Amino acid sequence: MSEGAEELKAKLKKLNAQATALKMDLHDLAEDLPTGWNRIMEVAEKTYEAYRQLDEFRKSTASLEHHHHHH
Amino acid sequence: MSEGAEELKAKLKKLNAQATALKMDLHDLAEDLPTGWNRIMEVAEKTYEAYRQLDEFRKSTASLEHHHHHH
Repeated sequence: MSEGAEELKAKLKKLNAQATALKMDLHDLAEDLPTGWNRIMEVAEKTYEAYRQLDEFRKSTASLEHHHHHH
Repeated sequence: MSEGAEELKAKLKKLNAQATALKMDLHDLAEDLPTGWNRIMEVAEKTYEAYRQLDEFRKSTASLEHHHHHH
């Protein structure tokens, strides 16, 4: 259980794009109401999960970096 | 088994007002993004359930009101 800085960046980048894409598509889906209403909970879950997993990465990399403070 | 449009109307009324409240709440949350993200799945479920219940009543009331109780 160890990841390098390259793996970290690529992984974070992947997660960032993952969360951002879903978040943007959800914003559009909110306007696509009773059209894509059957898909509401999908993107809602995905956006929540993506950002929760993003946080899961943040909390894990924090302990790794000894990252306990901000800039 | 007897259909009464008035109490059904009150039922629909209560659902309409509820769905309307949930719709604006969801809309607010959608623009209030990277905030309230922890409540995304909750609110989204409400709106979906409300819509699904609106559709439900609409299908149910149509099947019933397409008949006629004599009194």
